[PDB]
Amino acid sequence: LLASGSIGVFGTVIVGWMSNSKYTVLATVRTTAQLISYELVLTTVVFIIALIVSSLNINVIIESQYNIWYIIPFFPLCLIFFISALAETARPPFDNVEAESELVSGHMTELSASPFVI
Amino acid sequence: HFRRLMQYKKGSARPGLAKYLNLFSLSKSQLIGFPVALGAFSFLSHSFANLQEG
Amino acid sequence: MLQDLFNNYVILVGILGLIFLGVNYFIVESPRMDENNGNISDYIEKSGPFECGFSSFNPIPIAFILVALLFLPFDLEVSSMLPYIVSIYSVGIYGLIIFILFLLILIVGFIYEFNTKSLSITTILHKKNKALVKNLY
Amino acid sequence: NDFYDVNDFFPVQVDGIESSLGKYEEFAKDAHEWESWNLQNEDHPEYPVKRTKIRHFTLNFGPQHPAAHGVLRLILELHGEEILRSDPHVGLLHRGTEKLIESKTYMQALPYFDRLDYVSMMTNEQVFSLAVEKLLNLEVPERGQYIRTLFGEITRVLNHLMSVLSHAMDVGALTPFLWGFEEREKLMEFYERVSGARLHSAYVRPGGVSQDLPAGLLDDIYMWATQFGDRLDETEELLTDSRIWKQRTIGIGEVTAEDALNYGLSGVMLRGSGVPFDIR
Amino acid sequence: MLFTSLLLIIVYGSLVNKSHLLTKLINRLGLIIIIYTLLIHLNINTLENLSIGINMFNNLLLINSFNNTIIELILIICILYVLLISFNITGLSIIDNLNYSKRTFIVIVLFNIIGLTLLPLVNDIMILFIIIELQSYSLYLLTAIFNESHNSTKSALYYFIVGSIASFIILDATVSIYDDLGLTNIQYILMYIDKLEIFDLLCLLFGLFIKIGLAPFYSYSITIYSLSPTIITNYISLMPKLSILTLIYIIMHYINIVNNTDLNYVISFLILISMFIGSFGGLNVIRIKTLLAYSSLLNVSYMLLAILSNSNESIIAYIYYIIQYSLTHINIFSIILVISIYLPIMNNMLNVMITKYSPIEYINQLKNLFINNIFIAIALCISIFSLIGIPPLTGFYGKYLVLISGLNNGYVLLSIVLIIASSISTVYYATILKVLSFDTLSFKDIISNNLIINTSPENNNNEIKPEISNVISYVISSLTLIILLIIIQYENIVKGAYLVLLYNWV
Amino acid sequence: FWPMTFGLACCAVEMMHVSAPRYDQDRLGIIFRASPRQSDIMIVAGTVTNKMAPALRQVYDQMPYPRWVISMGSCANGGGYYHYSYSVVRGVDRIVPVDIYVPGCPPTSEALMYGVFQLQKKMMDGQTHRMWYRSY
Amino acid sequence: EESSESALSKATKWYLLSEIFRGLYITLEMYFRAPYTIYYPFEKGPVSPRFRGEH
Amino acid sequence: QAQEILIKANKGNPTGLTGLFQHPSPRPTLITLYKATLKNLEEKIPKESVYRTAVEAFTKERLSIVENNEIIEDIEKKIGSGLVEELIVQANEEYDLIDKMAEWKAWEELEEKPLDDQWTYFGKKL
Amino acid sequence: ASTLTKEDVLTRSVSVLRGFEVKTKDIDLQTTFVQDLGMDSLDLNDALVALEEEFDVVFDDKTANEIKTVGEVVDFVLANYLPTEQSINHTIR
Amino acid sequence: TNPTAFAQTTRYVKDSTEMRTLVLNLYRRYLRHSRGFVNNYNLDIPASQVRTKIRQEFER
Ligand SMILES: CCCCCCCCCCCCCCCCCC(=O)OC[C@H](COP(=O)(O)OCCN)OC(=O)CCCCCCCCCCCCCCCCC
Ligand SMILES: CCCCCCCCCCCCCCCCCC(=O)OC[C@H](COP(=O)(O)OCCN)OC(=O)CCCCCCCCCCCCCCCCC
Ligand SMILES: CCCCCCCCCCCC(=O)OC[C@H](COP(=O)(O)OCC[N+](C)(C)C)OC(=O)CCCCCCCCCCC
Ligand code: SF4
Repeated sequence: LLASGSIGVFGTVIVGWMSNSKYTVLATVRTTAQLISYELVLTTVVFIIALIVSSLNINVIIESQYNIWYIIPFFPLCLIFFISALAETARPPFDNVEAESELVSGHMTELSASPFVI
Repeated sequence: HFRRLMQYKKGSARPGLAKYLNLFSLSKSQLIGFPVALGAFSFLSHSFANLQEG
Repeated sequence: MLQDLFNNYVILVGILGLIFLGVNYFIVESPRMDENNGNISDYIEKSGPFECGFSSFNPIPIAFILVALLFLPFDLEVSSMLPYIVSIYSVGIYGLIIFILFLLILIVGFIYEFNTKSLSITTILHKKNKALVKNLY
Repeated sequence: NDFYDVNDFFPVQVDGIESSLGKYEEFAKDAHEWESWNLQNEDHPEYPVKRTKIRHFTLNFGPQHPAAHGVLRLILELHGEEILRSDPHVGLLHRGTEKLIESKTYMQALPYFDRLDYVSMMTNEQVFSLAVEKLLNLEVPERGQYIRTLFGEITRVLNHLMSVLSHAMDVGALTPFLWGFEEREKLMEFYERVSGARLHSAYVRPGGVSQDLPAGLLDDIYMWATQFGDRLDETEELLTDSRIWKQRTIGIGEVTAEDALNYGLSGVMLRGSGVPFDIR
Repeated sequence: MLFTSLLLIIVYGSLVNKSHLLTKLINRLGLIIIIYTLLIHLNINTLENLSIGINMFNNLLLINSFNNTIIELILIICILYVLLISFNITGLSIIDNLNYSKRTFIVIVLFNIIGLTLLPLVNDIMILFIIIELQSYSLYLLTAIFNESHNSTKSALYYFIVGSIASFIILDATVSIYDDLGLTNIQYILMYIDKLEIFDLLCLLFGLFIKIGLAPFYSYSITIYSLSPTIITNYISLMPKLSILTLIYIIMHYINIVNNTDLNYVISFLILISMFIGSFGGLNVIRIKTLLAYSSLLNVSYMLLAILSNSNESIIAYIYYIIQYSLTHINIFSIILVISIYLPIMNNMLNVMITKYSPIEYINQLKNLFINNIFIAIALCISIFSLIGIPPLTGFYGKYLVLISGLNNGYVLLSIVLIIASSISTVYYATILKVLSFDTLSFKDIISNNLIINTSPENNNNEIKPEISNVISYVISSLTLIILLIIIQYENIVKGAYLVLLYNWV
Repeated sequence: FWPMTFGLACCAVEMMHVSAPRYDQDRLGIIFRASPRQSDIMIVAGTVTNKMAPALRQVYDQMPYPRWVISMGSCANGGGYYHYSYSVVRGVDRIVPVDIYVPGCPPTSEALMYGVFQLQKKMMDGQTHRMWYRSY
Repeated sequence: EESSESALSKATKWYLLSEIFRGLYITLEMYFRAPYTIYYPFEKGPVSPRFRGEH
Repeated sequence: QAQEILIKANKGNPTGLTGLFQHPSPRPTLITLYKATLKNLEEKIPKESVYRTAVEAFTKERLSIVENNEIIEDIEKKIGSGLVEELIVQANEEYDLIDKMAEWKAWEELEEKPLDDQWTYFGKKL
Repeated sequence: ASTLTKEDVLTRSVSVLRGFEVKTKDIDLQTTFVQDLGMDSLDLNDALVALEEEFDVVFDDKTANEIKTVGEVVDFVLANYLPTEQSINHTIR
Repeated sequence: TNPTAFAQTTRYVKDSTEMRTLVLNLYRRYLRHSRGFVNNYNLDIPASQVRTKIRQEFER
């Protein structure tokens, strides 16, 4: 699950690359330096949960919360996970990738029609 | 020789690639001069060995 | 065990990718249908960069470049704690004490970057002020 | 020059370079190939480095930007992400109002002033009405000047909603923009009831106002006043004490009171710097 | 002692302000850390108890009386090295402020010392590939310590690229050995010394040959040394060879169990070529650092002849050689760092550009040293004469002992070539000595106040103000007499070499 | 129906009030897109000065087909108040083709919606794929 | 040293996002209120007898 | 004589107005600069120049009021021209004008006389 | 390095000068510009700028009114010729 | 405030000769940027054509 997240991170930095340089390449060193850094915090949170169950299997993690939900002991982690979840996806408030008031449409200003849909 | 020819066309405006490829640039005669010499060395060496028993 | 069902899923997503590529090449109306004025390659005006309308002609700071480089160490630290996750029990106390040492060494790396303020973007090129002083003669 | 550009350690006199197999000049005509025979170190500050003047990244904060309140070609010269020099290009909306007024009467020139500021209408035409009144040497009666004071305030509320909320929206807070714009729709009703057009109310004419207030307007103005008092509170809930709103704005664009006077700033960007001056 | 205090210096380094006085005093704390390490090491390690060899840390590291001595040698050379940055070398601020600007200079040195000492002790391939990186990275970081300089940074980039290739060659050989045997520990592999592919240990050495700069890989070492600052080249051209020549000897000790004849010929081919390139290379050069870089290649060539022979006389020859060449290399680079104060000043021709990183760069900048400071010149001449091999200096016994081990094992060709390359090399060591003194009398009557040393103000004009710092002058004096007066203690010192054992026993 | 935020003058205030909660253009599927590539409509609102007209053509030509242009207000239609100005284009129809003209000064927020609706009624009358079968 | 709220009090507000969570709640209040939207063209906004439209 | 008078500080406590830090030792420094003003008049500006008479009419008046009052608040209140920090600015920039006004010789006759029609607006004389 | 010599500038200078209206086709170091070639202000500027385009050396405002002969320009290029800095790819690889 | 690229103070020159030299340098400045004007504005006319038109402008 974490490895597939990294590929999408590398998938995004391709968007602002070599397709001229007006607004996509402005938000590609900015983009890359953001979803790189929070991928550390997101990864650590996942491992701390997996440390509690000593397993890397999602079913085991789910089935091991029968008597307790990790929102109770690990409330700070849920906030930290969600903050990192927002920043990785580039959703606001951490939305300087497609900074609408600053970079028009951000990295998708070149994208139109099917490239935009995907 | 052919492999270095392929490198000249990968980039030639760069002085460095052309500079060092000239060091290893064997001439046309050296391509026959060396295999003849190295070949003749090994034939003459063994041939004189047999008569001299060592 | 048994990932044939997952394998078919991977195939399906790959096949589904081409469908995203190809559906546009078939659904869209041809250039002659809308205005016929020109193909995408010929229509240079449309097939050009956008710069808010007016034509125009990343040297990023040290900190941004420094944050990216420091990601490589700290990411190898976190990704090397994987063996301890699946074996936290069997290694017992001995693994736990080793694990804490493996972090305290890396904390000194964390401490060092904290003091030098290497992460801050920093503002030295500007924001300078001085106090006016009379120079009576 | 225009297209390209070109010490602490002692200038050390070294002459008579020699090797073990001759002198420097004996092999001078051959040493260019030998990269280890060069006599020009590359760390020397006087070493000839000729580099073209490649211009810095000049993004156009141009007309087609939502942040722009019009058509502004803000030529920003930036290195990295800091701001080096900014040269706004105004004029992309020069309609030539000052040229047209000279050919129209004093009554026909009033509607030009509502089109200066799209949001502060009755304040704009108030300054031309006062200008003509000052020259005409005639003074508006009492009820006339009270209508201009009331709609002077309503206009200020209309303008500040456009100013503050778009400033909040341009930062990224989309919600306060929409809460306030309903109030502008509610306030623009008052403009339309007295004058007829929602936005450009050619109402404040030189010599008082256009037409008397419609009956019951005060009741509807006052009723909005009670409800409106909460609208600021929720606006202050999502902006005033929020830490993200403070970070984006605190310490950003510092203007000294002494330097604000030098550039002739007036309004909020003169009491923001500490000067307690107000034209009213 | 290193690990405990290195972390203390790292935290303390950034806590205090960046001032050249605080940095210099922090550098001295680096000297104190190294000194304590030597006392702690000498206290617990003895030649008598380490003769067998004592496994450590789950048999990952194995220490015996041979690797133990080089560890003591590495620490002692570092103590003399840190005296170059912990104390003034010249005195003038312009040339000495380069050593005090970088705070993490001493920290990087202590990182390398931990790597330097543990490398001879590796006993498993898993820890070999790690420890070589801890030392290798510390070299690349060191070469790039002065990031304002353009040459120093380009040196490290060139150094990083070749060193990474050498690391990959070393890594690939260990993986190949693992694939054949399935084992990791070297002592386990020794059981299968007769059934693994012996050339995979040669591919391992080809990686280590690159790092010490042996022909045909000599090209980069000469370029790198000629470009890095003199304060940097003094450390990167000597230390990596101390901690790798020892590792090469231990591997060669294992390889000679089978005594592969084909493997000796390939290594002898490299030894033969290195003496050719290391001798004819320096004949036509103008830079002093390029000359000493070719001298380093030739003296590495001589030592590898002893390592290849690998008998009981090799240990005596290699132990003595590595100690004497290290002190001499320290002595010469200590002198070159001090005699930069006699440079002339202009008041042009050839537009020769001299930078504050390498004030002495060309050989002809040593002119009239016999006139300016005769005692220093004699120390330089003695050091140069040792490398030539003039008896009874320390250099002569180095070649005498190498020839004994080389000829004892049948290396008749390489011995005759080693002598010819010793004669050819004498040409470009005499050039240094010609520059110093050969024009003394034609320049005895000279009017010259245009020296760099003459810039300093006259403090009292009555009290005697020495031209040079106390500590750096004393190190040169101590090392000069060791080279010249070794004849007294040579018989006893060689007896100390007899006791060094690498699984000889009986 | 994704127009482009090309507000230039006082007409731009009304184009914002359509997005306001009272009218809520979003309910009809209208989401303004800043970039021309992502916008299939271009509501030219406000005076088009001569200094802007070359720039306006560059923005229009970058819209991928199909593309529509709406001229809102008097200034965009035929010159408006500033018709006799030395630096005002007298009607944007001299620069870009227009599909519907919204009259007003400024047109009320409902007048623009009415203009949007009429253009929508035209789009629903498009017969491109039948034109290939029958007229081509 | 002259701050009323102790170090722990300021840290709890800082770390637990006290004002953001209050900001979220007030937004959620508006989710349970009647929107102002009217349905054009099925309904129209108000007009006044002074309205200026088609000549 | 090489002297240095602190006009405005660059650090310390704010004074309400932005970019106007609190002056460390204003009261004697105001007294010094006020005194140095009267010295400048005696060297450059002629007697009949009413600008010279106008400077002393308030420089002596204020400077005398400063000395008697030992509270910083009372200096502002009776002079009535803002803060103490601002009072430094008013004295300093007035001192420079005495240097510049003498250079201009603005006590002389009208240098450039206007033409006949220049100052008449729309035919009727102003 | 600066690979231009005096002859190289002189040889290629004539070809540019052969490309503009010159009273005589014999031009060498001793030849003038305003006198021998009959060039006025605007005429002479084009040739001077043209040599800037080939020799890649910029002439400043100080020398503008102080140019009288064609040998001076040929000697000037040598004193003011440098190779443009090559990127990290060209230099070392 | 920081003035933009290629700016000069507006000065009322009171010499006949100085104005002559100011113009001459200016004419060279246009010719120096002849290549740029073609590449910046993507003009259909080559570099020699622009210089020809610039000369026609300055000669005029
Ligand atoms: C095309 C085949 C490539 C074969 C490459 C072999 C790689 C290993 C070579 C061993 C030496 C490493 C030298 C570094 C690589 C060699 C570079 C090279 O080969 O380029 C040729 C070089 C330049 O030749 P140049 O004449 O300047 O340019 C001609 C352009 N048309 O000319 C040279 O200077 C190269 C010769 C360097 C000197 C090597 C001498 C080694 C010792 C040989 C003699 C042995 C000494 C003992 C003899 C008695 C004991 C037996
Ligand atoms: C009585 C006791 C005396 C003791 C010494 C006796 C032996 C001395 C040997 C000297 C004989 C040769 C020296 C003189 C011959 C001239 C060589 C020469 O100049 O180069 C000629 C040739 C190119 O011609 P060109 O450059 O034009 O030179 C014309 C000069 N008239 O260029 C060439 O041909 C060069 C040939 C290629 C180089 C081959 C090198 C192989 C190794 C040669 C020995 C070096 C030592 C090797 C072992 C030590 C190092 C490992
Ligand atoms: C042991 C306790 C564990 C707690 C774990 C949780 C910690 C979370 C972060 C706390 C620190 C912090 O948010 O800090 C605020 C930081 C940095 O602020 P600063 O640079 O220091 O400026 C403040 C200076 N002061 C100290 C003078 C005030 O910036 C921010 O505004 C970040 C805003 C994040 C918004 C995320 C919204 C997501 C909502 C999720 C649910 C809908
Ligand atoms: S038509 Fe009227 S409201 Fe619209 S931009 Fe023109 S003047 Fe302003």
